Order: sequence, then C-alpha cells, then structure tokens
Amino acid sequence: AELACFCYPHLENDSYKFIPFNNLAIKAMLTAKVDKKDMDKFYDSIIYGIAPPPQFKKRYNTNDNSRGMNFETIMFTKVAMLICEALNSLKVTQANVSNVLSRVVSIRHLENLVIRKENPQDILFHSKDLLLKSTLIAIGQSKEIETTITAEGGEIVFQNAAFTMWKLTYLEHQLMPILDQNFIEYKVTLNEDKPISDVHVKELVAELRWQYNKFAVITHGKGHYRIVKYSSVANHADRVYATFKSNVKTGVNNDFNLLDQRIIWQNWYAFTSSMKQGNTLDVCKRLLFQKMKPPFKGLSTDRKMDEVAQ
Amino acid sequence: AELACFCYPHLENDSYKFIPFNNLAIKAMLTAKVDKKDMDKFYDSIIYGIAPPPQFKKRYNTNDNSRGMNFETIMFTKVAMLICEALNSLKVTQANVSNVLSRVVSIRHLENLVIRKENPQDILFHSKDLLLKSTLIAIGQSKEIETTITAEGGEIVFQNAAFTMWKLTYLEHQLMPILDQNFIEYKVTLNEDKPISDVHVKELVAELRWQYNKFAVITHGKGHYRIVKYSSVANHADRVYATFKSNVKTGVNNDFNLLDQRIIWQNWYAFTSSMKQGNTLDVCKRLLFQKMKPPFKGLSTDRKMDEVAQ
Amino acid sequence: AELACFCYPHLENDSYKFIPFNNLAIKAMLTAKVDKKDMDKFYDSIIYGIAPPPQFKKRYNTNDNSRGMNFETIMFTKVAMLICEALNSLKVTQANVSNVLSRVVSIRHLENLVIRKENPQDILFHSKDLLLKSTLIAIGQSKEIETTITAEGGEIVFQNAAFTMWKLTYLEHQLMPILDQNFIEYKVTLNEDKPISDVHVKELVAELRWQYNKFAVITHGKGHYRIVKYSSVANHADRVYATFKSNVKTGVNNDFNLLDQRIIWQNWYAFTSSMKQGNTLDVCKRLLFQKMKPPFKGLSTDRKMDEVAQ
Amino acid sequence: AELACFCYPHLENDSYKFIPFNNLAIKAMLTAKVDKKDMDKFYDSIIYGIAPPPQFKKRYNTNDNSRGMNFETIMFTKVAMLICEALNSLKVTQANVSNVLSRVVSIRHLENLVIRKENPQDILFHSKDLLLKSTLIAIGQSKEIETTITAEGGEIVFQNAAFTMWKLTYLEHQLMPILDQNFIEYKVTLNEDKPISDVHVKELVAELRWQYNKFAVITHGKGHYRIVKYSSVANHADRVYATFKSNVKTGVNNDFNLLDQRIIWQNWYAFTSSMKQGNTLDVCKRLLFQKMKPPFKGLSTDRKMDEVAQ
Amino acid sequence: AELACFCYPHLENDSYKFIPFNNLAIKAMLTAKVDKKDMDKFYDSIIYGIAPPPQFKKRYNTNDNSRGMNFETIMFTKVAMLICEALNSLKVTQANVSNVLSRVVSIRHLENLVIRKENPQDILFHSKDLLLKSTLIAIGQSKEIETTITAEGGEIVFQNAAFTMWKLTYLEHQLMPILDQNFIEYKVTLNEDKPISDVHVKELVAELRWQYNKFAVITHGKGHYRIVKYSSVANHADRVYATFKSNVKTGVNNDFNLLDQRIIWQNWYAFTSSMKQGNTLDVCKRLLFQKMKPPFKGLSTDRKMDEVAQ
Amino acid sequence: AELACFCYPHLENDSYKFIPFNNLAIKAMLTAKVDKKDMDKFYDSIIYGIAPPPQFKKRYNTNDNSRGMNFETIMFTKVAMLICEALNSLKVTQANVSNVLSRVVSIRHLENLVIRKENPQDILFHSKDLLLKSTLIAIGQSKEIETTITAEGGEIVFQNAAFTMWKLTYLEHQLMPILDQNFIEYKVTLNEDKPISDVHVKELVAELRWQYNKFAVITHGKGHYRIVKYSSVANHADRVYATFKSNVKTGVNNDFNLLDQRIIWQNWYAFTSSMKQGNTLDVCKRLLFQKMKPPFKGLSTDRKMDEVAQ
Ligand SMILES: [Cl-]
Ligand SMILES: [Cl-]
Ligand SMILES: [Cl-]
Ligand SMILES: [Cl-]
Ligand SMILES: [Cl-]
Ligand SMILES: [Cl-]
Repeated sequence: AELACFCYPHLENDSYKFIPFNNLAIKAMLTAKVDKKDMDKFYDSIIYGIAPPPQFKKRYNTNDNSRGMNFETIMFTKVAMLICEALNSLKVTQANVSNVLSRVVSIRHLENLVIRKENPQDILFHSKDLLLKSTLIAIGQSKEIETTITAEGGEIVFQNAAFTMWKLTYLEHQLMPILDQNFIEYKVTLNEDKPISDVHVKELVAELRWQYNKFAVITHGKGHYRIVKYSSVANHADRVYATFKSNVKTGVNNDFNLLDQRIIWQNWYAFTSSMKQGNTLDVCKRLLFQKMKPPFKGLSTDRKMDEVAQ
Repeated sequence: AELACFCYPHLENDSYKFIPFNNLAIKAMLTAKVDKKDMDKFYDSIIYGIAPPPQFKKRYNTNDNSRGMNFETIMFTKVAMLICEALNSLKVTQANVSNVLSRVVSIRHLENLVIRKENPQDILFHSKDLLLKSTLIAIGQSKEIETTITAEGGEIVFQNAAFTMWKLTYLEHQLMPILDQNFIEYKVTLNEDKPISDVHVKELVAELRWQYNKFAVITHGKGHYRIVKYSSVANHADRVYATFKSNVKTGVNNDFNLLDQRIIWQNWYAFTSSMKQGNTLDVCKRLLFQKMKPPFKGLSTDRKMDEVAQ
Repeated sequence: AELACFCYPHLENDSYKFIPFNNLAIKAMLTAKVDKKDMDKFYDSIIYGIAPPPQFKKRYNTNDNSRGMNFETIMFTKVAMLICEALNSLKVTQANVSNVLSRVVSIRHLENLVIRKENPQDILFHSKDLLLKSTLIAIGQSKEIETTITAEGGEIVFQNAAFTMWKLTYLEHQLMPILDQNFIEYKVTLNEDKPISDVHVKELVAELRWQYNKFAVITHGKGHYRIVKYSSVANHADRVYATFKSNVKTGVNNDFNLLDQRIIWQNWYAFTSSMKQGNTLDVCKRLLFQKMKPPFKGLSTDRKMDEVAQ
Repeated sequence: AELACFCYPHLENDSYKFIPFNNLAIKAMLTAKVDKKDMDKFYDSIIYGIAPPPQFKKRYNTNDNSRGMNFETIMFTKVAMLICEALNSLKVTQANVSNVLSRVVSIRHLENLVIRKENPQDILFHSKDLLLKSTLIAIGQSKEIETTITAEGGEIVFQNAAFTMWKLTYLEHQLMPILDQNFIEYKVTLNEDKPISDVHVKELVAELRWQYNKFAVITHGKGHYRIVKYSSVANHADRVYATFKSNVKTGVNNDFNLLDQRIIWQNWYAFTSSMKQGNTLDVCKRLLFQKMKPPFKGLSTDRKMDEVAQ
Repeated sequence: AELACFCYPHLENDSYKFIPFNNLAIKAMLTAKVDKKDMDKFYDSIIYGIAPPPQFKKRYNTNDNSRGMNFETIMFTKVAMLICEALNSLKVTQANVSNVLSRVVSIRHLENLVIRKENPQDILFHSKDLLLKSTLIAIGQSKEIETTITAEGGEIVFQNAAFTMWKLTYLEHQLMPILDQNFIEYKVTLNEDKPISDVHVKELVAELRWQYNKFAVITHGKGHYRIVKYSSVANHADRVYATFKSNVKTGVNNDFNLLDQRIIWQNWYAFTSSMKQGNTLDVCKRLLFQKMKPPFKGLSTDRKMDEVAQ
Repeated sequence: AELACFCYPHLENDSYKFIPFNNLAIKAMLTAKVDKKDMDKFYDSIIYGIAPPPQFKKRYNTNDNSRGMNFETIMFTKVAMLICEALNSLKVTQANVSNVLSRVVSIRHLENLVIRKENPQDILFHSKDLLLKSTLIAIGQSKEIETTITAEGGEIVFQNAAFTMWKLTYLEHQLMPILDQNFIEYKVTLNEDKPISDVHVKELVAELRWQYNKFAVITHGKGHYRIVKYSSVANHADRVYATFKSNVKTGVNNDFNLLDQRIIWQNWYAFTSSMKQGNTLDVCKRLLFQKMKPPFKGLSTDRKMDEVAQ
C-alpha cells in the first residue's frame, strides 16, 4: 500500500514530520460521505484526528473488503510508527511530500522489520542506524540493496559465509497475512555485497537442489534471491514484467540485477535477460514454459551420500 | 440518577469539593436501619467512609433491585470521579450544593464519556478542557449543546461535513446496561453549531432513509437527532412531554430545538410543535398516530441505483 | 456440480441403479495419475470402490482447491444418497444415463433438502413421495416448479395464505457453504401454483418494502422470487442471461416465468422481459442501471404507522 | 512381537482355536514371581484368565519399559482378535502350534489392518476372505505377497494403473506407535502381481523423483517398495541383512524379490544383489556408501515444467 | 453399615425377596418427622417407595453428615442390587429376616465386588455362582473364607503360585471412599486354601520386606493378610479386639486364623495369640509396642542384589 | 555440557569478560554450513550475535536431537548469565580461556542454582558471595566442596544437625530435564565440613534404612552422598570409574572422598576403595555384585516401633 495509508505530513520549521493515523480515525473515514474533489485530501474525523484520504478505502479490511489490511491491529500502529521514524530521519521538503507518500511499499516487509526491531536478540533492536537503514530500503528511499543485516527477516533455515536463507513468515502476520495456507516462499540475501567464492555458491546450490527441489530460484532484480514454488513462478513473471514495464513508461530507471547465473533458475534467467533486452511480455514469458535442456554436476548426489552416511 | 448517587460535598476554604463514594460504603448503607428524619442525610458507614442518603437505595442494584445501577463495578468509581472532576472545576457555593447534587443525569451518557476519556485515540483523552466541557453538558451545568466533539460517544456509523451518526452501545455498558437485547438507538450530532448546506442535509436524509428505514428521526430538543425504532417512538413522546410539562410546572425555562423539518420525522415535528404551542398530551400525541400523508424526492432511489452499480 | 460427482451408474435387470461414492475413493482419485483418454471414465480405487471421473477433480476441495465441495463430510454421503433415491425412483435407461449424470445441480439446494428430510417436524421426513418430488425438481428431472411444500427449505421468516419466505442458510452449510460472510439471500415460494388475490400480494409487498428495503425482488424464471441484495443483482443478471443464452444455443427450451409485475423489482422485470424478447446482454442489462422512475402506494406508510401504534 | 503375545491355543475336537488375552491378565503376569522352568509356559492369573508366558514381559509397556506395546489399549484386543480369526481359519494341529505362536509379526502392520477392516469404505470391511488373506500374509502364514487390495494400508498419496503409494501412519498408532516424531516412511504396492508397462513405471519414478527426492526407493524383498529417508537406509540394510543371514542359518528359504531395477535406488539394488550372491555384510554394505555415478532422463524436468504451466 | 441400609424384605410364597431402596426414598426419610416407636420400622415415602428405618439416618451422607455413605450415587443402587441377588439366592425365612438385615458389612468390600462383576475380564462377570459365593462371604452368610478367586478385588501388585496381593482402591470409591488421602492398604489372599510350600512363602516375605518395608503384615483372623502402615496398626488392634470381645459377649463363636507365623508381623502374632488366650486389651496390646528382638535371613539382601544386577 | 555452550569470551583491558549467547544465534548456527577448520571457532550469525562453535551442535535439542539442551528456553539465558557472573568474578587470562570454556559441567546443577538464586527465601538470593561460591564449585573452578549452604538445591526431605537431604527435581527442569519418569535420586550434603558425632550419623542412617530402603547410599567422591536406586548403581560405577580413569590418563589429580564407611553402601565402599587402590574396572566392579554379608543394629527396628506408637 501507499505510505499515505499509515501517516500524514505535518510541517514544523520548514521540515516535514509524519504522524501515524489512529485506527478509529480510519474507521470513521470508511463510513464518511465525501465529495469527489476531496477523495484525495486527508480526512478530519472530529474525534480521532486525521485519517487517510478516502481514495484509499480499498487498503483497509472491512466486512466488505478482505483484500486490504487489518488496521485495527496493534501492528498497524507499530508499522506506521516505523514508517514515521524513517520519514522523520529524512527532512522531506514541500515538493517531495506527495511523492514520498505516494510510494507503494510491501506491508509484509514492514511488519517483519517490526518483528526484528522488537526482538532484543536482533541487531535491529540495538542499532537505530541499522533499523533506519533497513526501513529506508523497505520504503524505497535508499540506494542500498537489502542484505542480510538489513533483511526483512523471518526464520533462518540456511546460512554460510556468503548467504542467509529466510523462511518468509507471511501466514502468521497480523497486519496483512497471506490467506492461502499453501503458501511457502524463501529468500536468500547476500551477507556482504561482494564477489562470492565458488565454494560458497556450491554450498547454496547444493542446499537448494536437495532441500528445495520443488522451488524455483528467481529474483525480482533488487539484489537477492527468492525461493518460489514452480506453480507460482508464472505469476512472479507477470509482476516482475509489470514493474519493468512501468518504469520504462514512467521514465524511472530500471536497474535489474540478474544475479548469479549458476544459482538462478535457467528459464528465469532467460526470461529476465530477454526482458532487460526489451522484448515483449509474450516473447520472454514463453521462455519460462519452454524446456531449455542445458553447472555443479553431482552436487545433489554428494549431499544424498552424506545422508546415507551419518 | 441524581448526582448525589456518586459523590458527597466536602467544604474546603469556602469552596466545595466533591468526593466519590466507595461502593462498600454504599453496600453498608443498603443494609442500614435509618430514622425517617435521616433518609435525606448522608450516611456514615464507619468502615468505608460516607455513603449516599438512604432515600437513594432504589438507585443501586441488589438482589431485590434490578432497576438500579451496578455500583460494585469499577465503572461506578470512574463515573463518580468524572462527576467530581467536573464539579470541582466549578466552585459550587453553599446555596447551590443541594441543587447541583439534586440534578438527575443520564448514567449511560456519563459511562460513554468515561469510555471516550480513557481512549488514547479520542480527543477527550488529550484535552481536559474538552472533557470538562462534555461532562458539564452531560450533568446539565453548561449552556452549550452537545455537538460531535463533545458527544457522549459510541460507534461512528456515518459521518459527513455536517453530521456524525453514533450507534449507542448501551447493551455493553458496565454500570447501567439496557437489558432488552432488542435495543438499537442511534444519535446524530452536529459537527458544528452552524447553518448547514442542503447537500449535507440530503446526504444525511438519504442515509437514514436507505440504511435506517425502520427508524424514526426525532429529537428531545437539546440540539441533536435521535434515531429510534418506530415501535418505541410513543414512549419517547411520553418522556419528552413529561419533561416539557415538568419545566412549565417547575418554572424552569423550556428551550426546545425542533431541529430541521426536512430531517425530523413529520409526525414527531407535529407532536413537538403542538407541545411547544401548549397543547395537552392527548392532543399532540394523537398526531403521532394519525397518518399525515405529505422533501428530497428520489433520494432513496439514487442510493439504491448506486448499489446496483459498483 | 454434476450428478456424476455423487454417484455412478450400475445396471441391474435392464434398469439402472445409482450408487453413492465413498469419500476415500474420491480422495484416492485426486492423487491418481490418469491417461487423457480416461479422464471421463469412472475411476477404480482398488480399496474404496468406484470414484468419479478425474475430469471432476475441480469439484472437490483439497488444499489447493477451495472452490469445490467438502466431500469428506457426512453431508456428502447424505446428499449422494438423496440423489440416488431419486435416480432409482426413475428407471433411467442406457441412452439416458450420461445425460442424467451430466445434469448440473445446486449442491446447496440438495443439502437443504437433506436438512428437511431428517427433521421429524418437516413433512419431507414423513412423505417419501413429497421428498422424491422435491428432489426430482432439484435435479432438473421434473416438470413441476418448486412451491412451498417442495421447497429447498431454510428458515421461515414470513408466511401468508399465498407465500412463504425463507432465509437461505448457506453460511451454515457443511458441504458447500458460501464463504462470504456478508451473504444474505431470501426466497419466496408460492404456497399453491394458483392465481393469488390482491390482498395476499399486498401483504408480501408491504413486508418486502418495510423489512427488506435494501433487497431486490427478482426471479430466475423457475417460478419463485429471490430476495437479493441490490449490490449483487448485477451478478444475478449475468448468471440468468448466461442460462437463457445457453438454452438458445443448446436448443433446449427457455421457459421463463417473469412472475408478478407488481412484486418483481421494476428494473429486473425490464431486464428479463427484454432478454425474453431476444435482446443482447448489453441491451437488457443497461436497463438494470437506468433509473425508470415509475403500485400499492402507502403500503410502507401503513406498516410504519402500525409500528408507531402497539 | 510373537503371535503368543496376543493369544493362547485351546484345543477343540482335534483342531486348535486361539483365544485373545485379557490385558488385566497380562497386567497380573507382569507382577508375577515365576520359576525359571515356567517362564515359557502360559500364566494363570486366577481372576482374568490365561496370560502370555512370562518370558514375553519385554513385549509389554510398563513404567519401566517403553520399548514394548500398549496392551491396556482397545487396539490390543482388536489386533489379538484379528490374529485369532486368522489362526482359527487355519486348523493348526498339535505339532504346529508352538511354531505358529513363535512367529514374529509386525504389530504396526496388524494395527493398520484393523484400521482397514473397521472402515466401512474399505473393501476389507466387506470381504472376510480378503481380510483373512491380508492377515495371513501379515502373520507369515501365506504364500502370496502383499499387493494393494491386501495392503497394510494407510493414506493413499499416489495411485496409477500399476501402483498405489501409501503414507505409513505409524506416529498415530495406539498399540505400538513410532516414537521419533521425525519419522516418515511410504510404501508402494503393486496393484496386480503382473508385468507392468514402461509408462506406468515412468509415472511412479517421476513422482518419486519430484515429490520424494529426499527418500530412497528400496525393498525388503517381499514384493513391494519402501520409500525411506536416506539417513535411515543404512539401518534398513542392517535389518534386511540380519533377516537374510537368519534364514541361511535357520535353513528356511530366502526368496528375495529385488523388484524393478529402474525403480529401486541403485546402491540398494547393488547391496541386495551382492547379499543375494552370498557376500558378507561389510562387503555389500560398503556398496551403499560408495557413489556409483551411473534411466528415464528428463522425467524430473517434465514434471517441473508441468508445474510452471497450470 | 447394616444390610437394612440397602434393601427391605418382601415376602412372596413363604420365601423372602429383598428389594433395593430408591435413593430419593432415602432422601425423603432423612427429612421425616417420625415417632420414637417407628424409628426401627421401614419408612413409607409416598412417592419413591419404601425407605430404610429412620434409626439409620447416620449411615447416609447429608450436609450434616460426612461419615455416612453417598446414597444418591449409582454405585448405591449397584451395591444394593448385589446384596439383593445374594439374599434372594438364599431363601431367608421369617425368623431370620431381621438378623440377616441386622448384619453389618463392609460397604467398600461390596463396592469392589461390583467393580469386579461389571468387568468383562473378571471371572465374576462370567460366573454367577462365583459372584454369589463372593458376595455371601462379604455379607457374612457363608462358611468359606475369602480367597483370590472370591476376593474383594482391587489392583494386583504381586502374584505367585500361592498368593495374590491387592492394592485396596478405597480412595477412588464412589459410595464410601476413605477420606484421608494418605491411606494405603494392601491385602494378600490365598490362591488356594491349602498348605503352602516354603519357597512360595519366601517369595511373599521377600516382596513384603523389600517393597513394603514400612508396612505391618497382620490379619483380622478371617483367612488373609492385611498389609497395613505401622502408624495405623494400633487402630487395627483396637478394632480386632473389639470384634473378638463382642463375639465372646454376644456368644457367637470366635474363629481366628492366626495364619503363618513366618509371614505375620511378630508383635501382631503375639497380640493376637494373647487375645485368643483370653487376655485383656491392655495386656495383649502392650505386646504391640514392646520390641521383641527375635526367619528367612538374607531374603532382603538377595532381592537387593538382584536389583544391583539387571 | 562445556562452558562454551553458554558464553563466549570478550577481552576488555587485559581481562576477559564472558557474554551469554542468544538462542536465535544458536538456532542460526545449527543451520549453518561451516568449513572443517572452523568447527572449533565461534560462529557469527549476522543478526543475533556470536554463537557457540559448530562442533557443539550435539549439545542443543533440535528435531533431530533429543539428547541435548532446550536452548530456546528462558532458563538457558538464566543459566548462561549465572555462568558469566561467575566467570567475570574471576579474571581469566588469555592462556586460561579455552580451558575454562572447555570445562564440562552439570547443566541440571546450574539450573538448580538459578532456582535457588531467584527464590527470595533462599540465602543465595541475598548473598552474591554465597551464590558465586556455589557456582564456582558447580563449574569446577573452586577448591571447596559442596556443602548445604552452597548446595545445588532441590526439595529438603530430611535435616539434622549435620546433614541435609535433598530430593533432586530433575524431572521438572526446563533446560535439560531427565526424560525417564521413573527417576528418583536424592543427595545428602554436609551442613559443615567437620567431624560429625555418632548420634547425628545414626539419625541419617536410620532415616535412609527406613524411608529409603530401596536406595543405595553411594558417593562420586566430591564430598557428599548420593541416594540412588539399586537398579542404577551399576551405571554410577561406570561413570565414577570413567572419571577416575580419565584423571589418571589426563594427569589431573584424583581426590576421592570415600566418606563415612558406616553410611556408604558396603559394596560401593569396596568398589571405590578398590578403584582408589588402582584396580581395573572389572576387578572392582565385580565387588558391586558379590554379596559381602557383613553397624548400628536395630536402628530400623527403633524407627518402626516409634511408628507403631504415636
Ligand atoms: Cl529481488
Ligand atoms: Cl435531543
Ligand atoms: Cl427462480
Ligand atoms: Cl519389501
Ligand atoms: Cl483377615
Ligand atoms: Cl559426590
């Protein structure tokens, strides 16, 4: 959802500060009759403060909407506050406020950061600089790519010198849980944005081939791998291409890290390279479904024999 | 109940301060043998402090009374304290104490204000001036009429530029819950005590005609609308007329805002206008039951067609 | 779903008898690798008997399907048996079996008949002839239209000399419950398939205008009224037109009872009359959304005044 | 455990009938002081009838034994009765009784047959001949091998024209549940003891390679496949070799079906062929751990591409 | 309690049949005003039939009595019926009825027989002759002594060729449970009323010395051992002597089996022998408390060494 | 487990401070691919800090290990902190760190000290010096032997002027509970490390002979008695001899207090004296199983007679 679904701007001393919404103010907005010229303007619920613009009613779950977020949840306030602490660390100026609040962000990403920041074991609990760095990446206001230390988080299921693999815990989320209970997705972040030796690559590929043979190794171009069911990789291609097509239309630059060709699923590397080369959706998406028959041979066999022993 | 059911006066430096009762002191009073000359005097339970006058035993629920209040409830203390903070904001003088404590107030109104004041989202939590303004209206010690910001509260179910509609939550109340579970009443407050444009009136009427077609739009004259089942509007007429008749007998002024004729139910506007003109109960109450066949035509049809679309 | 989702044919003495499936046989089928030439043929699970054709896997809820039926439910067997008792009352011959089993039926309709037949208060519990009549209507193997005595059932919420109004209990169903919890639909059956006096029509219309003002009074042409939210009447038009278009294409006769023009919602009567006259979907569906401004005036006022009294 | 852990022989008319034990008689035996010469003889608990020989106390779970069976369970009686119905279908003669009761059988196998026989959907519920055939195989008193119809049972997770794959439900068993909760084993039975076409073999291998890539496909020689974790295949080799070594020592014939070489895990086919050829445990077990690098190429790729589509 | 607390006599054809009381008839009796001359006569509750004589109110637990029995329990009816089946197996004649109903019996003994008779594993469930034999012993209407097969029952904790040791389950009883929760008593019955070899005696003594070193081995003279805490053996002596003194006063014969001197606790054998010789309570009870320092040496050591091994 | 399973060293100002692990850092380590040369080195989980060396994965319970500790428990952190407070009270220097962290300690001992230190009634709650003294004994970094005041703790079941007897509460432990539920062990500490009069010895022996006749009185040489089931004393001998053999091999001194010969079980005193004299395991362990037939005669009889009285 848009950043304007969690906070409204308030100017103080020629520098903007952002204020979380009260969920009851959102609840009052959802019952409001509003002019068409006011659907983009912030809403005054007399009792509970400012509420998001009524054009955003879709974003909130009501008895009629199940495709929004659970704003009456404590996690909503926590996520909204996390957004505000990041936006207040910037000094957004008047010309930028509407664009920053127009930014679409992953709510599940922001909830997982809250889960990290409130965990005393997690480094994000102890480093406001790292927490702010991670959030600014999450809200698209940072040049840096997500690595392990700044990762969205979840359950660590594999780690080596170069990579950390996370199980995405979206089924347990308070604010915007994924509703299909058949959902499983993993995420492999780089521990350091640096060249990675071949043995650490083999360690990752061997674990993905053995433990996750039913999953595609793909990427959305932002610097980390996504471990995704093969039955859903076609939908990922649609969303990835919609994003790449949007930035060409919107003029904003499309920087797409294809990542390691020896790790990425071959068909996905073909579909993304062809997309980067400027092909149409139909052209490069047909490369997902065509079997290109053609590294690290015997990696699966080595792991299996290590299981037969021990 | 009377304000004396929650607090007793204590003089300090020629200015009165009011003290909430302990519920155990009330419990001791209910078991007390008292002279007739002492039924109006405050009762000394040796152990738990001062208790209300024994003439008020009716007001408290016992195994023999279910038509009083649940004084052994934490909400009793909270409501009593709310009354005291308001009475202490005045400086009631000796001549006035008995009349102020004689004031009959709506307990459900005072409980809903407690619910607002303890909610951090509600403006009453943050403005002691607004909370005191709202309470002084509730206890009949203010000239101003209840508007949205100072409203008794409840669930917001409709809002526009001019009005806020509340669902009265009396079935969930701790202190004096309504016992018929078939009860539903709403309340429409003015956001601002100001002339209201015709479009904002149409928005309200269209919502009441469509969403609340089984409810009468009436008023008790104190500046806001009451959305009331038609099956109970006859009882409202009795209470409204008893009040109007009392003030004529008691000499206190009867100021009765009939409110907008285009919003009020036609029969109720007739019964209240006729009452204001000085007619007997039988005369003006017969106007409730007689069908006067004779605004905003097609408002119900427009809303219905907006539902057929979308 | 198709009748073949509940039973398979077994020939005995040149007359067909139908046998319910075991749900474990269905469970075995859902895990079966099957040739393409065998997707229409009944499946032999060695252990649990015959299973439906693998082309019907969509009809059964699995972890991957939530848009099918809960076949592992006792209600599945009960519904399947109800289908078999009806099909065995016919003597389906070889040429007819595949067409009878191809018939698409409302599962929720069949579950409600089970609910009636197992209720000792219901006449369907006591008359196997009436139960068989009701089921044969439900599975499209009867000339007669559904009336009150043969109705699908549910909760009676209104009744007079001519009509019975049922609340459809689909949210509580075991086999194929409706998942949107915001669902409410009613159904008005004729007590007798006979001309109906004007006073009994007024009684129905007055109750629908007063108690169900937010609902459209429509029909799918099979002889009874459906009380449906205005927000969903557009979807009903799509399904009704798809059915009418199918029978023109499939050559099967389209007999569409428009029912009483004084009861049916005006726009729906226009959309269905125009459909019957042979117009395209776009032509007659635009009549749903256009406000035609133009019986029984003051019916709503009479009911409201009866509430103000008593 | 031995068959004598569930029943004792009782002679009637020169033909033996077997009687289940009462669990309280077993409980009395476990507290009994017994001579050494009587440890093999059946025990008379005065109150609860005959009890198994005290040499079998190991087989029963007590507070000191957790490696036996839960005899105080209703499933014990059910399994014991199942054994007796099978033994009574034979007419065991005096010379044979002690050997038949000496037979060691899989308790989990017998419990799963009880689960099948008490399920009205299962064919074993309806065919006493099939139930007796299945039990006689289970207790080693039949020439025939276990196929699908006579299978031990469990959850069907794959089926085609030639094979049925069962999930072994040992963690949920009442009588002798497997205690490691990390246990998962499957079992592939032949639907018919017959030559099997190559396409039905490919269907099985493709499902095992894709859905069970972390499992070894082995066999214990009795005519069906066992789908077993690679980490436990070494323990299976020990038990398989102990059995093969026992029959050579005990003189009883060792008939070991190696099954299809294109389905069995290559190393297991080598270890079992070498065992059949008469090699020592060390010789043929080293073939499990040595990687022999050398059917049905691209089967895994075809299944994966079918997932990318649909 | 007396047998008259469970049944009343009804004459049929010059032979008495006994009828259980209804507990509501007992409840009516407990609230009855009765003449003194009628305190021994059976009570007519008009509604619930005959009730026990009002002189027995002590025997029934009321809010004022906790030292009686829980007659409103299903076990009361079961015990009463068990008494009646035994009394009806006799043909009590007119002269005997009052004496038979005057017999005092152990209610806990009778409840344990009910527990045996309703257990399908127990031989008492299957032999009405054995059940009647056991009950007639329990109600003092049989010459035979309690042995294992006719035992009161409980939990078997030791058994050998000659003895069965029972844990008395009185804390779990429905009708008259022992209320001190610190109660533990065992009972050793003879399997056969026959001379017993020395090895079977050693087996018992070794188990009592090792497993029950804090318990006295005593007897009440009726042919079986009672395993009793040393802290309570003084109370057993009081009750045993009261019984022996009663029969000398009442003239009824005192037959007291001292049982095996090598098993009985030495002091108890002295106290009972001295009582049998006709000494006063003070004389023979002082032998309980005096330490007589003087079989089967090293029995405790052998058992302990068998534990160090294995 | 080793002390390195709870903390890692961090140098500050030429003196080492020890830091507890986060359990999530341990959880990340358990999923880590690590070189062989790094299995002894502390592991960096990027997110949760330092983790123990991967050679210690055995020590932590996972779904595959049930023979380790429950590190995700709050008690793990509490025990780790207790270790750190003790290690920080020393000033471990660089040469000593690896040896101190190599020390193997009883986790159950450390958990019981946590239970003492967090109990406001316990002196360890109030004396940081006594708590540190007790912990340093527990982690083998103190010359002093465990006495009552510094005891591991548990339930006091006997106490006199010289001894305190504790019931070891290992079945209720959070971190490393004993899993056999048949476990019972006691521990007798000296109240003061001083010669003990004969009457206080008799008091202890009389209580152990009477109340714990099924338990062996042994010791592991560290200055206190262990009350242990006879069935497990053979396993204690194995562990005691393994320890004594280790220190002779490892060169570290073997100081073994045999304790009072009148209290220790005779066979254990023989096995430990013979071990101290330098005999092989087989030689001195055979003295456990051989019955040496040969203090304080009549102690058991005196206690029993005190029970017969009172
Ligand atoms: Cl990405
Ligand atoms: Cl008002
Ligand atoms: Cl219809
Ligand atoms: Cl096999
Ligand atoms: Cl006795
Ligand atoms: Cl020790």
